[PDB]
Amino acid sequence: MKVLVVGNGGREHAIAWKVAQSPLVKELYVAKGNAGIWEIAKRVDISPTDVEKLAEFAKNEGVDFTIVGPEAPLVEGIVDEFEKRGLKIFGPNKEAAKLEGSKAFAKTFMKKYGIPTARYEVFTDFEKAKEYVEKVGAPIVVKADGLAAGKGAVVCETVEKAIETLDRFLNKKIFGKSSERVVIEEFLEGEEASYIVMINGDRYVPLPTSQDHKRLLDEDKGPNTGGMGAYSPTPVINEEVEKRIREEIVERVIKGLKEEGIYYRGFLYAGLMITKEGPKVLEFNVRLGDPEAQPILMRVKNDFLETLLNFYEGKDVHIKEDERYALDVVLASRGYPEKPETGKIIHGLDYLKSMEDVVVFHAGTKKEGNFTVTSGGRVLNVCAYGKTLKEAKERAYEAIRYVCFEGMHYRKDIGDKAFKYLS
Ligand SMILES: Nc1ncnc2c1ncn2[C@@H]1O[C@H](COP(=O)(O)OP(=O)(O)OP(=O)(O)O)[C@@H](O)[C@H]1O
Repeated sequence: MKVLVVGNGGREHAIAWKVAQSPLVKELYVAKGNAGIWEIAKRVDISPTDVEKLAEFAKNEGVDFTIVGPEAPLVEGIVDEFEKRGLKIFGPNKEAAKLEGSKAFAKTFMKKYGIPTARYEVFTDFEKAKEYVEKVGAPIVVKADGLAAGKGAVVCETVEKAIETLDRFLNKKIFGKSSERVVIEEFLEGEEASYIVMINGDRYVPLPTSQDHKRLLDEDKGPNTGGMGAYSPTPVINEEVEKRIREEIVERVIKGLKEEGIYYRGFLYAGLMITKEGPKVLEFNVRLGDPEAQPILMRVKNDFLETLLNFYEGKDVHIKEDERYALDVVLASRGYPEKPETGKIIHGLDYLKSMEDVVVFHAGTKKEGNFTVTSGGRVLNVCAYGKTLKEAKERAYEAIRYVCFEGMHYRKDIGDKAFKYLS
């Protein structure tokens, strides 16, 4: 069968990599993808957000199954475009994608269905929002309503930073309609963690747990980014935390969707903050997280293509998790998360291909002749398996010693928050 993966980053390389292990796929396509994915998939020169054009391609090319990686295409209704042409695609339709597409929608939904989350208030008026934050004081979190390419959610340590943020969002409208409405919520403290499940109507199946590191620099400093590294599983989500997540979050989302009459099929990644009060939703992501997908998929033993195909049509499935830990360190471009420098030659990729228990997922890489060059903010995902987390971390960092590109930056503390939970 023909399978199409939509997206150009590390999450998509992980997806394609897993799909390519299945005896079912005969032709694998990626739109657009990157240098790393092109070693195992045919390049489709269509941007992931050109949803109508992608649907037309899949139809004409006869794609049997499509898996969507990033949020933009989903929020834009790529699934609806595919359904319109009678195509099978894994991901939520435009209405269901609102759980990620609109913070206001998500927060209102969670309040209505009793889902644990940060207390909040919604605003469309700068003066009103300003007066509000001055009254509540800091720390506080200010978020744009719609997608803002990783710049919509800002933690403000001071009231001044909050008003400055509101100014850019509401007065300047830096993100257009996306920033014309904002959500201001309480700053939550605790340990961050990621819980991802696959949902199809009333049924859901959990995927490996994980913990990401959002800040650019070691000891959680510097600006927020799309994610600088993640590992699986994370002890932050023990047996009982997982029980609370499934019952107070996942199952309540399912109940809410049912009451709203909204059909949901696809991945649901809940960005969490595990507080002393219990797990709370920072935000919903209607797709796999990046880089969370990398270590997660590294630990899914079974044929993931078969699993997705069966789950897609309502068949029961059972995820078999690798007993080994999986850790991923992101190598980013100088400038990231602000304008990244690009066009730098990446050396050492061949060395890593021969390293055992090492896996590299490309993110933002392209070709320049026979050379592989940087083309985006996040460039490489240097991953490694390990019987223990310590082993996984050390192997990943050992691998980093052999890869290189000008201006490369990466955190050295990926996974450090987990050790206080282990022995
Ligand atoms: N209520 C909160 N309390 C504490 N930290 C928060 C809160 N909300 C968000 N954060 C921090 O911001 C991060 C989210 O960054 P993220 O970019 O994923 O926001 P987003 O919802 O995806 O919208 P955008 O991508 O445009 O910024 C969280 O992982 C967390 O570290």
